Amino acid sequence: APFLCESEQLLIHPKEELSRNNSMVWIVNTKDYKQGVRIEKCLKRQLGKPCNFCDADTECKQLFHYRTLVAVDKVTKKPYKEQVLLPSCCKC
Amino acid sequence: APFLCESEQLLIHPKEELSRNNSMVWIVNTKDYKQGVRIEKCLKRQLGKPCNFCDADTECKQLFHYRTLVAVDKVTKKPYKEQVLLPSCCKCAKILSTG
Amino acid sequence: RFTCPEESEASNCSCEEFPSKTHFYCPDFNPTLYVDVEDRMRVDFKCYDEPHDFKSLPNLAIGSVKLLTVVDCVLDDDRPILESFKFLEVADVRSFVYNNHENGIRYNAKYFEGMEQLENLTLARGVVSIDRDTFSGFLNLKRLTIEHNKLNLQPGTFEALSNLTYLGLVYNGLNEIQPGLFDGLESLEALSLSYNDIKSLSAGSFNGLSSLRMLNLRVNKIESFDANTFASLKELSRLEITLNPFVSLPRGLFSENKKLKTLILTNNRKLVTLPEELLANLKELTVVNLSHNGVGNLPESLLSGSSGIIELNLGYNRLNSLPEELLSDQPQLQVLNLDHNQLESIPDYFLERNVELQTLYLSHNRLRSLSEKAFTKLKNLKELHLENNQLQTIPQFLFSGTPKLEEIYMQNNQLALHANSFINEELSIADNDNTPFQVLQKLRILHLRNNSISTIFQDWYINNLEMQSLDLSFNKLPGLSYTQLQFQSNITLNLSNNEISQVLLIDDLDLQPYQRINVDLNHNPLNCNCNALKFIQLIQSKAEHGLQFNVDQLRCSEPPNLLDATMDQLQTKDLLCDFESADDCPKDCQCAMRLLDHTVIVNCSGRGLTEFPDLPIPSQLHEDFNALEVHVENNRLTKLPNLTKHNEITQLYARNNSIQNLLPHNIPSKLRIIDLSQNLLKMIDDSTLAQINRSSHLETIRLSQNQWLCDCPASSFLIFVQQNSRLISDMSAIRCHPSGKSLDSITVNELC
Amino acid sequence: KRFTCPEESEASNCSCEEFPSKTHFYCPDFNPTLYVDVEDRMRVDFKCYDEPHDFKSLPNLAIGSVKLLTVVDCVLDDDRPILESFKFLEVADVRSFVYNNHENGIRYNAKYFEGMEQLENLTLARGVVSIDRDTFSGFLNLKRLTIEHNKLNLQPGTFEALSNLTYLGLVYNGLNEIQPGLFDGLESLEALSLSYNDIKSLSAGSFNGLSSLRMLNLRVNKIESFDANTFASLKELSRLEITLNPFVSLPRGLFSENKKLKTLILTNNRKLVTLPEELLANLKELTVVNLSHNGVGNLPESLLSGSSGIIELNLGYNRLNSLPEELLSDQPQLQVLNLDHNQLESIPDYFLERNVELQTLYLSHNRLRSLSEKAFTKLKNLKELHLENNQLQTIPQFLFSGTPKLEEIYMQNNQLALHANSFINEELSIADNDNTPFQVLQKLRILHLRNNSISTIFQDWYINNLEMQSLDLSFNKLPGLSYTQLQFQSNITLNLSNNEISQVLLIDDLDLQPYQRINVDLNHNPLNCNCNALKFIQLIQSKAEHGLQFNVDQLRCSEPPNLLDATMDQLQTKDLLCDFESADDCPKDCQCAMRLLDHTVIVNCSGRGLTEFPDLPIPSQLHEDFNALEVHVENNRLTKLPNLTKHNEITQLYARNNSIQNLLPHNIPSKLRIIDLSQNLLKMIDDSTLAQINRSSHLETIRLSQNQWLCDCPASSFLIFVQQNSRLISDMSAIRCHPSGKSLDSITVNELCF
Ligand SMILES: *[C@@H]1O[C@H](CO)[C@@H](O[C@@H]2O[C@H](CO)[C@@H](O[C@@H]3O[C@H](CO)[C@@H](O)[C@H](O)[C@@H]3O)[C@H](O)[C@H]2NC(C)=O)[C@H](O)[C@H]1NC(C)=O
Ligand SMILES: *[C@@H]1O[C@H](CO)[C@@H](O[C@@H]2O[C@H](CO)[C@@H](O[C@@H]3O[C@H](CO)[C@@H](O)[C@H](O)[C@@H]3O)[C@H](O)[C@H]2NC(C)=O)[C@H](O)[C@H]1NC(C)=O
Ligand SMILES: *[C@@H]1O[C@H](CO)[C@@H](O[C@@H]2O[C@H](CO)[C@@H](O[C@@H]3O[C@H](CO)[C@@H](O)[C@H](O)[C@@H]3O)[C@H](O)[C@H]2NC(C)=O)[C@H](O)[C@H]1NC(C)=O
Ligand SMILES: *[C@@H]1O[C@H](CO)[C@@H](O[C@@H]2O[C@H](CO)[C@@H](O[C@@H]3O[C@H](CO)[C@@H](O)[C@H](O)[C@@H]3O)[C@H](O)[C@H]2NC(C)=O)[C@H](O)[C@H]1NC(C)=O
Ligand SMILES: *[C@@H]1O[C@H](CO)[C@@H](O[C@@H]2O[C@H](CO)[C@@H](O[C@@H]3O[C@H](CO)[C@@H](O)[C@H](O)[C@@H]3O)[C@H](O)[C@H]2NC(C)=O)[C@H](O)[C@H]1NC(C)=O
Ligand SMILES: *[C@@H]1O[C@H](CO)[C@@H](O[C@@H]2O[C@H](CO)[C@@H](O)[C@H](O)[C@H]2NC(C)=O)[C@H](O)[C@H]1NC(C)=O
Ligand SMILES: *[C@@H]1O[C@H](CO)[C@@H](O[C@@H]2O[C@H](CO)[C@@H](O)[C@H](O)[C@H]2NC(C)=O)[C@H](O)[C@H]1NC(C)=O
Ligand SMILES: *[C@@H]1O[C@H](CO)[C@@H](O)[C@H](O)[C@H]1NC(C)=O
Ligand SMILES: *[C@@H]1O[C@H](CO)[C@@H](O)[C@H](O)[C@H]1NC(C)=O
Ligand SMILES: *[C@@H]1O[C@H](CO)[C@@H](O)[C@H](O)[C@H]1NC(C)=O
Repeated sequence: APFLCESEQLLIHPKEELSRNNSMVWIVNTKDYKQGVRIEKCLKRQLGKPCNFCDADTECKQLFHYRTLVAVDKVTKKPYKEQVLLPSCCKC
Repeated sequence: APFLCESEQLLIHPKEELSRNNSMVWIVNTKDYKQGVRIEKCLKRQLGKPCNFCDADTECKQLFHYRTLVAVDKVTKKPYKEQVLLPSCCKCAKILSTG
Repeated sequence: RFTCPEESEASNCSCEEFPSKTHFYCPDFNPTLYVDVEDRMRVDFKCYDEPHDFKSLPNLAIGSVKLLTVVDCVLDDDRPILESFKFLEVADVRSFVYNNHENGIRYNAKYFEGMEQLENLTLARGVVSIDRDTFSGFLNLKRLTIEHNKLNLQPGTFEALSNLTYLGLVYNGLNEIQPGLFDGLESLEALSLSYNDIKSLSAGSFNGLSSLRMLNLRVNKIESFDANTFASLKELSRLEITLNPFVSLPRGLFSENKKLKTLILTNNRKLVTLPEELLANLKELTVVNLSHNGVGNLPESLLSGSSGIIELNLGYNRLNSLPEELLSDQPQLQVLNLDHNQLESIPDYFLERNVELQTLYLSHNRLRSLSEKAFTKLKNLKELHLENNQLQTIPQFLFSGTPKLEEIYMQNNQLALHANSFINEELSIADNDNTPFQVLQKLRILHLRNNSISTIFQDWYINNLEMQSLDLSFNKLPGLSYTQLQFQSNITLNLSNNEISQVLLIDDLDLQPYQRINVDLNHNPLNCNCNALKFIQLIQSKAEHGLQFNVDQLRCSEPPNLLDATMDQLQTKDLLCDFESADDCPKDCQCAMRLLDHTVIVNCSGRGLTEFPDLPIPSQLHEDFNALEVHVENNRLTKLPNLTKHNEITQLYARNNSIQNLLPHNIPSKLRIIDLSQNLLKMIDDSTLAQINRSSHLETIRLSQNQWLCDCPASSFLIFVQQNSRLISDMSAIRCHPSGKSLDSITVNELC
Repeated sequence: KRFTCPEESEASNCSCEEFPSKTHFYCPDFNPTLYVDVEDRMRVDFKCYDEPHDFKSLPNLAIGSVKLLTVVDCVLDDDRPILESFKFLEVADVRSFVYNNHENGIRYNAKYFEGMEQLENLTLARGVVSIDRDTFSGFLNLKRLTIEHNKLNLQPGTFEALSNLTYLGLVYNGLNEIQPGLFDGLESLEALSLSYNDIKSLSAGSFNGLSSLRMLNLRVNKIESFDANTFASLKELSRLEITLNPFVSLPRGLFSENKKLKTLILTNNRKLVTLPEELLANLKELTVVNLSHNGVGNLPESLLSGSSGIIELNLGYNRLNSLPEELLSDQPQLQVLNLDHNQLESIPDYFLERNVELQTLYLSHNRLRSLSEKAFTKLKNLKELHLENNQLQTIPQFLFSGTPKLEEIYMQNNQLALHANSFINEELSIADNDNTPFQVLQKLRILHLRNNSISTIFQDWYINNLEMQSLDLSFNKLPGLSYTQLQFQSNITLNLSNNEISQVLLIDDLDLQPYQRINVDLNHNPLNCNCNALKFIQLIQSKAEHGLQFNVDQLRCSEPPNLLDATMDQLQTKDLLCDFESADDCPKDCQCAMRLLDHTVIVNCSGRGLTEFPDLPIPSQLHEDFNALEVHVENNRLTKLPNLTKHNEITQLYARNNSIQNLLPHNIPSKLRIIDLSQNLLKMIDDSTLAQINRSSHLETIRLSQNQWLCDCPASSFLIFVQQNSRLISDMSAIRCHPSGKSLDSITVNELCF
């Protein structure tokens, strides 16, 4: 890991998470692994872990990103099955 | 607070060709707006290699993110699968000197 | 030193103006011979007269210096070169050059008395009938060259001088060979026999060459060989074969040598087949080229046992199919090229055997398609050349195992490629077209100037941030939009001669700072006006932007009025089009309803009947602009309808017609252009003066073809037209019915 | 050859995902916990991000013999072979192994790797507990070994089991101090680096087998002192790099034996203000070295000896004070030097000239005030100089004698007066060019003279140097643009920002060179656009084509009163009136504003001093440079006018604020056309007016105002005729008959007079 902070790379198939307050669109009929995203998770207590080889005021932080959609899956109410508001890379 | 490897994020407009809406009528009505897609890249000084005020690392690299957008194979003909990438984030990674 | 000889009674001299050199006009007693001399470069002279008479020359010996005479200046036969040296005596210079042009001499040992020790030797156009004698005194000899000559060689002629480092025999047209001609020479490692006609390679003809390293057969009409020829020469390093009309090699030809580094087999069309295991375990072999050789098909076992190959080149060769056992023995390879070859289907399980291959060229092959498994174990590619290879499609996971790529030269494509949708099912994802290009992160250069590109893919400006140069000329791209341009890099683009029918550019051009993008648009059937006005002003009167457009050879196509018209001379004021399909116009005329530059336009000049309603179907101006114009002219209306509720218009036209009065209700006050010209106006339109109003829009009444009644009643009409004559577009046409003359010329005293 | 998952359908979990990239695999399907990625027989990258993903239930996977294996924090068996633990994986002969754990530190022994010995690149991180020489003993032909972030301590004999290993490196290992022989058994150690380890101090006993060492790097190892021969114990080291370490001083002659050293780096050596003399002497060779950012106080007279010449030898940010001349003596050559941010008022010159060959040098951010001539005369090889941020106000007449072929110079934040006569001493000796050393500078690529007391601009430089493309000037003392400055025939870029520019003198510079893109910046330059700018105003007014490019929006003319803070867009070139406005003869109550474009002088008076204003001195043509004229009498009652029109050189009259009481066509000028004639009183007319009325000179516009008119027979017909030519009449109704008030057309005259 020639990078700054330890991180976790996961490929979870999320069940309920939305940019708005409603993930029910994705709580029904996602049982054939319709989607999978290589979500990166920072090391536990990222704030308590400033980057190695440095002592900057900015320690490792994890940001977010989105992915909307229009695709028609095998369920009725799927305005966009692609997940939005997803955590992003960890860096100082 | 500023962070190492300042990077520029962009909302790219989705496909506005709209199957060439000028196929049968040539009066545009595509003036609306859609959420687009957010992509961040580190072109600070065209990827200024020393990525931080803290220095101690003169190289930061943009990182894609592959997503397995399908395993359903709902076509009922084949196990259709697909991987899609995009430069989701950029980060600093130290190198190893010759010495 | 003696670069400028002195002038004296016995023999004067004249040193020409040269530092450390001199045009030796020293004799100067007659312009019979002119000499050119440097400190050590040359002493050759323009001996105009064939008889030199060096005795009648100042005979200025300066000792052994590397300068010599080679041109046109000869001596009589049976004479020691010292007699030729009469003008300048030397002490066995290691450099001797001479090029006999007029004739060819036996070059006798008796003739060669005065120069014996030598390193560099040159003979030219002669050396006929020379014994094994002249070589005796030429000790420590290293270099010998033969120009265009003609003589068969006696075997073992040069046995005295085994020290010759370099040999030159080219242009001699060497007829035949003998196993034993050169066996008295061991230090000879440089050798070339181009411009010769050696029929066959005599068994061990090159024997007795202990240290031979360079061999050059370049222009050598040879068709027959033998393994014994190269059996004894294991010390040979690099060999070259060129222009030899042999059909095939003997088996076991090359395994004898070991330190074979480079091999060249260029230009042997007769060469059609190769013996199996030709390159049997020669690790020294690094570069081998067989370009432009009519080789039929490659035998599988050819390169087993050798892995040091770095460059493998086949050139324009007739090879058809490749056994998989050609990369097996060569884990390390740098460059591979198979160009202009009838090969049509690369075996899939081929390239796994190497990792470090860097380039590839399959130009003008017949590659119907490519398998995904080809690129499993390749992480060094920087180029790729598939120009006109009969491709049809690209496997989606073609570049999965090739991320190190930098440039693709797909180029001219005597073939087709559906570049519309890799994945467009109901299950498809609109994030990015799943083209194999997403993997190629560091890709920078790509060309498809001939392929059947359906359209542009998004990922190029998304997943390929290193894109620099791209061409799509002579392709099949229908349209273009700004959303297909967000590349954020200085990229030149060539889309000319593509079927670009229309383009859509937003007026608010957003660019990354210093984003110099240049696009070539010429010979594209471009529809105009429609959604192009923003683009039109973007290109026409383009002041300064990061976007540049090679549009010199472009012309409007769709608008018949603007047929083939240059865009630069064209302007949006000329541009209008209609694609809303509304039935608003009465259809009894031209009945425009188009949007002429953000302005609804109506042109009912199509033979409008008299008293035809001006606006039988006014536009609601929905989703558009209320600026409206009406054109009903050239139409006989001796009386207009002159009745129309206030309608959002700014422009009216009525010519080749007439009027008798006007209604204030008929005329909205948002009007700017009212024609009322070319139409008779005899009667005094008194109500108009009542309806004369300071309208909001810039009134431009061109009241013309009027023949009023110049008199006291409503004579204030002159005051009306004179108080604001700027509004009055024309006053001369006002020429009263009794006296037809401009009203301005008629005063009140004339009126009353 | 190819690899496939045996039974992907055996369990609902443990789903297989095969691509040409890698046979991706993970046991939990929708939310994987274990992860496995093998590409092809070369690299098996996998992880177990959580303990419950137990390898005990993991299905056997026919892993081929790969050359690289990576394990990321996966659960590890206890005192058992790694391969035995991973019986479900069948990698036969792996060549390199990696391990990194976010938790579960483990004591290390041989039994963990008894099956894994044919390996070259072993590396552990974050979990090393104890070595005890057990594991490392049973290895053979190891290529690289690395430990990282483990906070561990070692016995000296631990590594001595394996004598030979190409490379070893320890980072964040948290060693208190090096044991005297910690890596004693080293024979093949080409390079070792201990970057992050707060070592207490160094002992020579820790250094053994030094022959193999070629490189050594230190980053943050918080040491304070060193043994007298710990580094002198060897010479085979080629590169040495120590940084960021709290050592206050060094033993002298610590590297005399180490004569085979090539490269040394000592940067940000905090708490280090002084160095021992002769320490770097006898250094028979050295490729490069930098000692910057160390704040070294003072140096020995010649620290280095024995080396034929080094390249960098930089000491920037070391805030040096005194520079002995005796250094550089051992170095006949050196490429580049930097001494920025050093308390240097003036270099002793002979130290500098000691070397002849030289590339770019930097002396900026220093307290440099004086510059001796004899510092560069023999400096034949030289590149750009970085000397700005120095208290410099004078320079030698010709100091670039060694290197006339200098390319760039950056004199900023200095106080170089550089007046024209400041250089030029013998006025008649030199005429075109002052004795600026620019004559020596036959070329100068880029010059940075912004922020300096630039009193004078020198056009001779364009002749002194002919290779000049980007000139940097700001905060300069130039009063205005200089004549004949565009004459360089090259794409010079220039800046005039925050420079006291008031007038543009470029009409004498008006000359266009083919294929030239000249550039100037116009920022915070107090332009007085009143006079001598109209030609420039129009030149910049829609400059369709010009070799010179401007930055006008950054400028705004302010000096003229009305043209205050007026950028060009605000500015209208037609209102530019020359500032002097002083014919020295115009009335005090009056003003004379000559218009350059109109060739006229605005004769505008003031004060309404008297009704009978005498005629202005029209014959004064402003030194014959303005023949045409314009009379614009402002705020004045008028009764006196030029009888017989002694001044025909005017076509404009104002009559503003006039109290008129008379009229005479002879009094009315003929060539006068544009006459406002406000505040009128005429109730009559003389028929000779039309005879005088002839608009040949210009449009005879008239605007009768406040006018009492008596409409009667002679004047009515006259008004009819004039209305026939009413194109020169401001308003017909302006007649407005004082008794009645009506229109000329409405009235008939027969009833009035019959
Ligand atoms: C006979 O001809 C051979 C032709 O190769 C001469 O060998 C080479 O001659 C050159 C100059 O004549 C020698 O100088 C070389 O010049 C090149 C070009 O400037 C330079 O790059 C080399 O570093 C070298 O200075 C060269 O040393 C020599 N030998 C080689 C190339 O192996 C030979 O000198 C000629 N002898 C006589 C007696 O004429
Ligand atoms: C693409 O083409 C553009 C032309 O529009 C090239 O412009 C160059 O852009 C860079 C930064 O993007 C400029 O560097 C900086 O410029 C500013 C102002 O000029 C200066 O103050 C900075 O110190 C720095 O030098 C560069 O000057 C500019 N060059 C021009 C306008 O001639 C750009 O190089 C091309 N390539 C890319 C990757 O954008
Ligand atoms: C175990 O460690 C050794 C070093 O002790 C590794 O050998 C080195 O491997 C790297 C990359 O794997 C090589 O880097 C490449 O070198 C070529 C040489 O020209 C260069 O062109 C490339 O740009 C790249 O830098 C390096 O050369 C190589 N060492 C030597 C002496 O060749 C070895 O790879 C490690 N084991 C594994 C499995 O990686
Ligand atoms: C340290 O020694 C070398 C590298 O310096 C590594 O290779 C080992 O070299 C020794 C010779 O000093 C070999 O011992 C003998 O080698 C010959 C020929 O290889 C063999 O026929 C004998 O039976 C005997 O083994 C040793 O085998 C060889 N081992 C390997 C794995 O190459 C050595 O691995 C380094 N490390 C150690 C712990 O020796
Ligand atoms: C020629 O000289 C006369 C002096 O008689 C100048 O007249 C002066 O013009 C200025 C123009 O700024 C007047 O100031 C402004 O006047 C307007 C008038 O309504 C007022 O609204 C503003 O608030 C401001 O006060 C000034 O009053 C006026 N003074 C007189 C005595 O006439 C005239 O401007 C000169 N011509 C030039 C400079 O071209
Ligand atoms: C080839 O070169 C060798 C030397 O490289 C020549 O041998 C030398 O001959 C001279 C002749 O008198 C002797 O003085 C030397 O002692 C000899 N040296 C060696 C090493 O043998 C040999 O004569 C040359 N052959 C020729 C010119 O045919
Ligand atoms: C551009 O592409 C076209 C077709 O895609 C090429 O035209 C012909 O293509 C067929 C394909 O089977 C060939 O058999 C013909 O020989 C081609 N004709 C010619 C004249 O080449 C055309 O060659 C391509 N042009 C370029 C410059 O690549
Ligand atoms: C110019 O140099 C002076 C010298 O002290 C400095 O104070 C100033 O900040 C510099 N910059 C400007 C814009 O004056
Ligand atoms: C200077 O700019 C002009 C265009 O303004 C260009 O033609 C010329 O080539 C440039 N100068 C050089 C040396 O390139
Ligand atoms: C001249 O005097 C009149 C009379 O009051 C006044 O209305 C007018 O404004 C004055 N003109 C000027 C320029 O002051």
